[PDB]
Amino acid sequence: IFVYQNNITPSAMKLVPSIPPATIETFNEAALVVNITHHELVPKHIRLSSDEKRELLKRYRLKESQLPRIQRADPVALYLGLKRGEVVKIIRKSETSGRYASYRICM
Amino acid sequence: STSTFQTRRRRLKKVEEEENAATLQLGQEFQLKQINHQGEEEELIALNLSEARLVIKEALVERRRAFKRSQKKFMHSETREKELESIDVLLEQTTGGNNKDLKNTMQYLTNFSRFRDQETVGAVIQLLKSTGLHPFEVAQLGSLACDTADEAKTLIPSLNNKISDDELERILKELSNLETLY
Amino acid sequence: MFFIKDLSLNITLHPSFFGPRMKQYLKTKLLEEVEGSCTGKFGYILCVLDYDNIDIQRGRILPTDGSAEFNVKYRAVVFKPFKGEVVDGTVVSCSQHGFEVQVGPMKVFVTKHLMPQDLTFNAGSNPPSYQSSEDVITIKSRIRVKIEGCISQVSSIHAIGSIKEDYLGAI
Amino acid sequence: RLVKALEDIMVHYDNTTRNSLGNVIQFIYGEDGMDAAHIEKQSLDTIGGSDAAFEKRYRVDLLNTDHTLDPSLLESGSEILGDLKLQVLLDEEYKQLVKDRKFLREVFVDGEANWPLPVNIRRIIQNAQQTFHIDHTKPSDLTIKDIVLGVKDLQENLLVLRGKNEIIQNAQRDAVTLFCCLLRSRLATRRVLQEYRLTKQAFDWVLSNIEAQFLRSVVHPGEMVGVLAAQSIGEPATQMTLKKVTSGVPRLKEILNVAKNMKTPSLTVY
Amino acid sequence: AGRAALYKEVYNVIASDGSYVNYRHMALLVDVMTTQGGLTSVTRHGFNRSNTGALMRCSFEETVEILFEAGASAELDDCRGVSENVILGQMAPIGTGAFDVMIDEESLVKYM
Amino acid sequence: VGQQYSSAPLRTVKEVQFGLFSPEEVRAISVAKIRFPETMDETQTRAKIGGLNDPRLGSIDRNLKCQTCQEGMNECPGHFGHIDLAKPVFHVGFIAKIKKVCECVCMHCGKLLLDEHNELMRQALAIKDSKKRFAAIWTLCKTKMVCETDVPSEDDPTQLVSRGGCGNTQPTIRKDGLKLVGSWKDEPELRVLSTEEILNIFKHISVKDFTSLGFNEVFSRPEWMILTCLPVPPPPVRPSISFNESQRGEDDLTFKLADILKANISLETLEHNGAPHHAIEEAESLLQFHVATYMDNDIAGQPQALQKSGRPVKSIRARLKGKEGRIRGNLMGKRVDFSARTVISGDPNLELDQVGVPKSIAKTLTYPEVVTPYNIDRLTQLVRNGPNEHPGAKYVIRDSGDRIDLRYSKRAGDIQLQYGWKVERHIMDNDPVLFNRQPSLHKMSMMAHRVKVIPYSTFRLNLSVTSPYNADFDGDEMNLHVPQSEETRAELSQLCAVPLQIVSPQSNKPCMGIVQDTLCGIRKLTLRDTFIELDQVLNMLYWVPDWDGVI
Amino acid sequence: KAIPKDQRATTPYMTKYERARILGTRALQISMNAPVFVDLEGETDPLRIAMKELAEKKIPLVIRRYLPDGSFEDWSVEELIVDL
Amino acid sequence: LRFGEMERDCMIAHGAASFLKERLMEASDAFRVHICGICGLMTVIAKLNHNQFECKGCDNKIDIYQIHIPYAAKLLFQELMAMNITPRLYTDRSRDF
Ligand SMILES: [Zn+2]
Ligand SMILES: [Zn+2]
Repeated sequence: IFVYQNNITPSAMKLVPSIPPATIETFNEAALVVNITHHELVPKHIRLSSDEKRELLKRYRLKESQLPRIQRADPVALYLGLKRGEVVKIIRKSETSGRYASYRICM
Repeated sequence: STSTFQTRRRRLKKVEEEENAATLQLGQEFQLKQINHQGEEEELIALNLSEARLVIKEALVERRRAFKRSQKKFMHSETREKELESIDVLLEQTTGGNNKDLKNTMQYLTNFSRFRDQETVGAVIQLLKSTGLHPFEVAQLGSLACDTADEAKTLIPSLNNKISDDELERILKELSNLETLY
Repeated sequence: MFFIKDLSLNITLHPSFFGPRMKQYLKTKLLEEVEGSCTGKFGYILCVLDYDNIDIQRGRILPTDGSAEFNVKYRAVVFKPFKGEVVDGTVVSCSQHGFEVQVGPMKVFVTKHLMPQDLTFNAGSNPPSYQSSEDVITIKSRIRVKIEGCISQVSSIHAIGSIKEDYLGAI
Repeated sequence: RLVKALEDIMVHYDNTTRNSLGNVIQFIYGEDGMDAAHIEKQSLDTIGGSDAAFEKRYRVDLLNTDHTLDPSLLESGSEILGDLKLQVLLDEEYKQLVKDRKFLREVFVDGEANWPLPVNIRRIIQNAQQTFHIDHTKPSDLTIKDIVLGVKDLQENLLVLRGKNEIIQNAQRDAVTLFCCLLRSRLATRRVLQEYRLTKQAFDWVLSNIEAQFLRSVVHPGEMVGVLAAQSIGEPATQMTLKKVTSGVPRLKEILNVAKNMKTPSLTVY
Repeated sequence: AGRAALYKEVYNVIASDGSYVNYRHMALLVDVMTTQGGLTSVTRHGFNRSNTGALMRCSFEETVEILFEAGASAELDDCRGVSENVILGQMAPIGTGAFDVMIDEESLVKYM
Repeated sequence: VGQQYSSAPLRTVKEVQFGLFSPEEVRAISVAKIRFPETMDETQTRAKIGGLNDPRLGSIDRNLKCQTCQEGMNECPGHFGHIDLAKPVFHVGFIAKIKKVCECVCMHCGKLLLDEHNELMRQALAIKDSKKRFAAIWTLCKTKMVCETDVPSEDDPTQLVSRGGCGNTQPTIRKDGLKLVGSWKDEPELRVLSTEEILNIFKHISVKDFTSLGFNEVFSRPEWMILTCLPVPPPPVRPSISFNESQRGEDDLTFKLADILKANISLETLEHNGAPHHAIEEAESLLQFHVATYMDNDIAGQPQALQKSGRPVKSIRARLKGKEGRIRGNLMGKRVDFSARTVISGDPNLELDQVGVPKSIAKTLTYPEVVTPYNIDRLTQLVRNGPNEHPGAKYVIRDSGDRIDLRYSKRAGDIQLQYGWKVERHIMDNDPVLFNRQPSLHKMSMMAHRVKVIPYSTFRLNLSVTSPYNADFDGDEMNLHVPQSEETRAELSQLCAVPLQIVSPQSNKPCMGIVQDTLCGIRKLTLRDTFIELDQVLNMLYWVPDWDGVI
Repeated sequence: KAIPKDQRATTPYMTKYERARILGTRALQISMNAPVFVDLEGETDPLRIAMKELAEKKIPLVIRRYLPDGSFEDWSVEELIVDL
Repeated sequence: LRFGEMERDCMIAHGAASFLKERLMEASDAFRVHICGICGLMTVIAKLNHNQFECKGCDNKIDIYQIHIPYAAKLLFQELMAMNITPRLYTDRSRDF
């Protein structure tokens, strides 16, 4: 994880996806001043083990594509650093039934 | 129609329908690897006459029976020319009576037949089934008289290289030996 | 050559017969629209085996009328000749253009010119025949033919066969 | 549009809400699996009211001359005062009604207590009342176990989803949660005996009813909820016949179009 | 969080008129408009581009234009869509048709 | 439906495979040579020439013949015809792509313009979705304007690897009317891209190239977006209209084909006669035109192909365009039988779930009942009664699929019914029906009611069930539909009946109430102030039909 | 694919759509001279006989319940509880 | 009278499957066409009499189906074909799911 101030050089950024497995991410100061996850609206998410996932499917008899998705750039997706394929469990409050469990795969 | 155990995914262009010949290339519906209802694989079913005569008889009979289980509410005798009558009956009982085909199949099947004992026909089978030969052969062989390997390997060209003349000849020897009399 | 192929059929049953012994009626109708049928892909449906253990499965009710539809999975003895198949039968008809042999439920015909040479055709015979040095072929005589080609048609299958090869002729 | 946009959506046998592809949209129709039809505004008493009143109403302490059930209510009243093995059930019950509180106050911040929910309990009892001519004079005949141990066994049979595993039998507890709070709320020992003098009969009945009246409010796998939802909105959007912001029909148009340049952009910061 | 907003906003458009609509509905809609990924608009430019078969999107705003590009890229249609069946004259998989009905011949005996 | 039985098994459509027609198939399928443009008059003699419509296609004049297919008019769908073009033409709607494809592949050797080699490319060849795997590739090749011969592999940009050959520059392209043009770059080179050319470059494109681009080897090869053989919709798609005999009545379509045909022959007779080289491509545009307008007429390239009298011309497309047409106005919604409409009025004497059907209509509308021992009697009575008295019927139908018209038939009063036969009878008291008021935007805009045959001419519905339909009696009309299958009704009475609609889910509360008089009045009658004396109290009691007779 | 009568997971109860359709379907047949498995207490309206067969749970039908992925579960009018 | 989009949308709402089909078919269009089990088109030359069936081109005689569909739809298709687009009608699903 690297933290740039005003910005990085477009000549630089194109050097992150050049040493796999290893992964890198880029964050601007101004976007980390406030934790977006603390906002009244944004409910809490959770990463699912490649085990917990292969289960979510088998229990709902779902194909990967029939699952509700989240953006690879989606704010919260970055706060946890998802990877194309990683599923998230979204647990929020409900005026119909206290808690509702939901899932968001990534794309 | 009468559908057939496998759904060949026809993708518009239905063209290639090969030749039917004693090159053992029979319609797609008769490869040697067909599917049983239970969902299993099973060798083709090759019936040589007088073996068919028995299988057709077998059911036509067990039919008459279960055809009376509901109406309430190895030898025989030289039934030749005797069998012509004894069958016409089994029919005028358990047949469509408009199955002129079956009638004619029973005559032929019973006139040209070569075995009367489900025991004799049993050996016929226990014998040829050691060849590794393909079912259509292991049938033409059973219902076709043959003295020489030539009368054979010629009226059944699909054999030509799959078996030495000598062997195919012993089998032919043991055929006319078992060939029930009349 | 005769076969035992695993088939299946679809019968639409009117509610009328939704009786106590339905199974019975089905089977019976199976046998009406099968035994004696003919296709180029199956040949001759001659006889349904194991009458008893015929699988009916659960049939579904259509959706405008009450007729139900069951996929009857059965098994039977079929027989469909081929080109290059060797079979022998009983002659039936015999004319100037040849004689027709009857192999089983089918009828194979042999062209005069598809026979040999030394064999001529005697018209002034009764019953009609074909004479040779030593061979005599007519009505009831048994022959062994080699099926050269097949032709499917309506509810039958005819075919031409020769007796001009070896180990072919009368018996 | 609204309609063409949701035709294909309906509740499938697994109790999920999907469209024509198979794409889940809601894993439980309405985040609760209840058919809107079977629902009424009830009140979650547990929420509103001073921390004081709460105690005087739901608290029971069998180890105290002034906080125990006066034997004038329970048949086995005098022989209870003190019993320590009961005070644990009794205390479990309370440390729960307590959790319920906070939980609710974490969901409905407003303090609003009236919400739509399945099974009208208020009335389910009302009947029990005059159905057994319960007299407010003589005492009940409920073991404290009878109560607290049936209310629990009740929640157990309020099934929405039926799965045979964990991931499923877990969504279960969830889709119910809100209901139970109301449930535990209305079937609290004190209440059950001091407010509505139910006998064992009354009670065991009130219980049967709730379970079945609930299993009725479930949603039927078949409902073409998509269309429904659409109409339910577009409909009252026609009866719209028209403090200074874009509001109403022209607005709803804006929204559905996911328009970038809304006439009024505002934004409230606290 | 967005969903939560989209909903919240929409709810305010129905309440400003003193009318009441049960969550579930605006909820469902808000959801449909959000699962996919971000904000999918209820319009010819959105939900009518999704993986849904042709014939269904056919019945809305682009018809022919949509059909053309269907035989072009040889699309395949499931006929699981409401519309689909309606166009074919078939009983669609909807309420009354979310299942099949059969004659259990077995139980059709103990009944006599 | 249709009548006449067929030994053909019967199934439901399960999948729909969208393809493009291969001139080859188009031919195969057809049964019409379609060489002449005329209609019939074999020298005025009436019939049809083996030219247009019926060189064996469907038919007219109420005459069996449909390629012996007999059956006649009703039951003989059309039988497509074809008509070999003179020179390949564009496909008005595909032009948009035919272009984009070329900008995607270069001519001469016809092959992609970016292989696994270019990296930005791989990431595109993975996007599983012909609809995006294409709008991606294109965006990466619309710019490349040189069919590269060598590119820097996964190693050194120093080392240059070799692939396909022919660096013949790639021309950018623009759309001018119904033709494609491009320049080749000192100074440009502008030439017209002949259809005959495009076709080729496509024909040569690779199998894995098709697919890489949003296509399909079996159902839709690009080389097909270009027409060479044109299918010819049979009469029923473009039927006529006869004013008995010696007149005309031809359909708009049957003309643009007539046109296309003319414009096709004129061409041909030029490539085999005095062919002034480039005085031909002036009549090849005409074809490209017609064979284009026939399908579409609302293009930006102005000319509407106005047909004599300035009437627009109905392009096939136009027939399907939203609303009032096929898809939306024929398939997604239809006119239907067994339906009535009139004016509605209140009648505080009907149960909620009923609805007053005027005798006039009850006698018009019918229900197909099937003769059964349970009814036989009742039924024969209705049949005896005739189609004029009310409780009666107006059509008996036996197994032999024949209609006995009760109002005529010398056997009117005769007839013995037969179990199995059906008896179209009159709608009767309590036949469930679907009632409704447009605009329909509620489950409830349509509910089922109990039919109650009444005199006078107006559907009489109960008051409280008013607000759901949202109706007033100020002259508002309503529609009534009548079920038909014993199971059909079932669906109405079990899910659509009004009593079930009482509590609306659209707002988890009841949706019918009590209004006007009943409301206003119900209050007055309540007040402490309000007292009622015996003489009346008694009548009032009497009115509540379920009164237990306990004053 | 099918599913064992055990491991069953659907709703033990009959859905309105089901019942609705069963009665209809059943009527249709009864109305077609299909055999009636109950004593007609004198009834003569199919959908009414159907309502009867359905209360003595003597309707020989089976409701196959397809799932989103294709597999199904089979319940009998017998089993299925009828609250409504 | 009219049973259009809106009135349909309600029947779908009601979940009244069969009744919908009924208004849509048996009480309006309804038509019986034939298909090729090979190339999903109306090509087939059904002589409902001598049972002959054929379909030269995809050339058949054996694999043939019969389906009931709203005439309007038939026409939808024919019209499409005339625009060179092919609507394949297949009676079995091979794509699974
Ligand atoms: Zn014809
Ligand atoms: Zn090139």
